[PDB]
Amino acid sequence: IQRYVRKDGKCNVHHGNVRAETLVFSTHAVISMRDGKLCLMFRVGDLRNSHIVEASIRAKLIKSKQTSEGEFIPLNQTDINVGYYTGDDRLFLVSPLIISHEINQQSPFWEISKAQLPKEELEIVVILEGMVEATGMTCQARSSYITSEILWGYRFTPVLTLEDGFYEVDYNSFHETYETSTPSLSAKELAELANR
Amino acid sequence: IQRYVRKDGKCNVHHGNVRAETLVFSTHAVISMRDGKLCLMFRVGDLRNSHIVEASIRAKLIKSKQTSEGEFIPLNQTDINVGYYTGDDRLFLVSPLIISHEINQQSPFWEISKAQLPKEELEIVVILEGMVEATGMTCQARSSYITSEILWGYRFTPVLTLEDGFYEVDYNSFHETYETSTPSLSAKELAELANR
Amino acid sequence: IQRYVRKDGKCNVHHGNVRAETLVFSTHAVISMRDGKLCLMFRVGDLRNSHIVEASIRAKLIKSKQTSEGEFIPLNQTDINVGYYTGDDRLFLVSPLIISHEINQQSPFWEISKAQLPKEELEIVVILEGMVEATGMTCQARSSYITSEILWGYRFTPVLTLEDGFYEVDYNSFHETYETSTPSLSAKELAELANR
Amino acid sequence: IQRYVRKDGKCNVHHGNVRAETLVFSTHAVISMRDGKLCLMFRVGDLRNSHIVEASIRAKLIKSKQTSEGEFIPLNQTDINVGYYTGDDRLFLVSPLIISHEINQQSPFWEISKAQLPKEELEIVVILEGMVEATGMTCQARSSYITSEILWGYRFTPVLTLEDGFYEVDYNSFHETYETSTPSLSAKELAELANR
Ligand SMILES: [Ba+2]
Repeated sequence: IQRYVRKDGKCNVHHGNVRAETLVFSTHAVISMRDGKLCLMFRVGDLRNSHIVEASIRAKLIKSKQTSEGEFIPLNQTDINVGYYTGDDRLFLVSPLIISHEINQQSPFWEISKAQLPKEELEIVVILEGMVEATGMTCQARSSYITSEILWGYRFTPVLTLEDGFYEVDYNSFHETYETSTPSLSAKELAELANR
Repeated sequence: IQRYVRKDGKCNVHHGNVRAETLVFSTHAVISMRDGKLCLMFRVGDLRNSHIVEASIRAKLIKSKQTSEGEFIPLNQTDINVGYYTGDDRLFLVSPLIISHEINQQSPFWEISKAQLPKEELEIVVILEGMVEATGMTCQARSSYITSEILWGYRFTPVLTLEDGFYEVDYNSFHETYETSTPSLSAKELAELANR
Repeated sequence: IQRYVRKDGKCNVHHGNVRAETLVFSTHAVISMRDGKLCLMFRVGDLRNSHIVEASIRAKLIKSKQTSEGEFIPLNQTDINVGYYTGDDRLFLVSPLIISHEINQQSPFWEISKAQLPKEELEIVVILEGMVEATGMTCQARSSYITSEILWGYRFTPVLTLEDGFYEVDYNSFHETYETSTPSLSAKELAELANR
Repeated sequence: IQRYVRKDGKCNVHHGNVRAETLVFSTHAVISMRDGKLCLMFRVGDLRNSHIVEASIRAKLIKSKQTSEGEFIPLNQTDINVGYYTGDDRLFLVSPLIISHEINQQSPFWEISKAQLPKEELEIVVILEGMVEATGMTCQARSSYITSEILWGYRFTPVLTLEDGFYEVDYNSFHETYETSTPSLSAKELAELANR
């Protein structure tokens, strides 16, 4: 077994790195099953020449809404769960990671099917926050996924390969995704159906 | 659909901004229903020429009290829930936001009606904390709402409009509020009544 | 009603302050009832000439212990709950505050009576952490309470008084405490007794 | 009773310290019972000549996996619970500490027995994060434990001794461990067995 991180803390990625260049999120996001739960996932990249300490990820849902009392909220924000409750939003970014938001009863996508999706008017803001080790300072990097940019029933291509006691990232594959069998029911719908 | 945040992370607000000037909270706060829950809301502004990273909001209730054992606490503090449990207190401040505190059993306003309000001796301290991107440093901004400054049964006027592929903020409307039909019972009272 | 914090964020404490000097905890800590719950409380002071942003408080229990399997832990640490779950450990330090730890089933003092106390071999480490506004940097301040320094059945004297539209702190009273009727049973004991 | 931390905040460790040198984790990690729960523990050292403020610890499990739907995740990460929920991951590092992760239903080691262990292909990444008081800046220190480096049924040797009103650390013992009677069943197995 070849290690990912060595005893002294130095990682075994990007052979001959030196741990501005900017961080990248995948251009699209995907939705598909993982151990029987429907998930939304987007890929967040790393920085080729330094770690990001106290790194964390969050997401906001931007969607205008009307409260049952007629109050209309343009571009309302609501937090999307991507690990906050278990500290899985506290990232160890040393290679591109697939962030996953399980679509459960408390997710805003709970009632959105595949057909329902391209009709909805919404945007997901993805915000990475950490301290650039080398730089000393607090960075923030943002990106955005609009409806048309969320691909139902796809999955992210892997980019990680072990080569000669070092792990290397084929950054070409970063944004690439492939298709997989995926039900077109809504999370909610899937849940009711399984519940009988 | 015109985006709020572009793929590269640059927002589409305040056409031709350059992302000291000071942040502003609304002068008053309002109380009114949102999807059948009574809420207290105050508006928190943004900074016209920079983001605030790791931005977060909290509120303290200042009200002198007497413990059942006679211990009198002058200006006692207790935390007001404004998203802490779900990370909705972690703000993405790129335009004035309405912060909302749902008045539930664990809120201090649970037993305060409309008539009861102007009688109570209390103050809400609102504290924004984040890192000014441009400046590098940790800022804090504070404000305060006393009883007379909490308007029962009102709502905040919207200030957000889409113009020419950019969203613009009519800062005149920032502090302005309007009236809406709102029961004058206390949260607690409303709850009991609905519970039968 | 005279405000504690003004609309522009400036507080109304310490008339003519300018918002190194060091922060002070009370020399002793006290234990006594608050709304029918037994509490341990110590007082944490403020800094006369600046705020402390992102201020937070925590406490550690240092007590050597033996695991049921004979493993002996010298000076074992375990966290004492002082608001962590509700964000009441996130302080708004603009005048000396009484920090309170409710002694419940999950507290380490759950089974410690008044008589039992002076026999136990333990220490409470109190750690304040925040960013000194003026200084720019992250401070930490520590103190410690050993058994003999925890006064059962006392309460903290108030130090806060309103004078001429400003609130002033009689720093003489800071460490002073007085006595109050307080049962000498353990929290656990009190609980069982009330439970019948 | 000789104190660990003095009233003024100065600790009573490392007689004549001055509160780069690098922090050290133990070379191995151990698994063994503590009050009837099976735990995984590794030791994290302190820094001989300065405190680490806002110090915190986290751990990641790196293990490649296949989702029930065939999606294969190379070097998947998942957070290991080491105090996050109760703030026991917020460390008071003034002498080497044994960090403990209780192996419960939500731990990834729930179904891993002693025999099962050396077969599994996994790695634990341990990440300390804090602010070096003297330095002003945010540090991160990392280490790693692979299967062969996790010793089933051992415990950490104590290194802490009281000498002349000061506590001293025999840094020789730091990495040393000894054996203890320890069941070779999996946590899960132990649980089922006790549940009847
Ligand atoms: Ba920080």
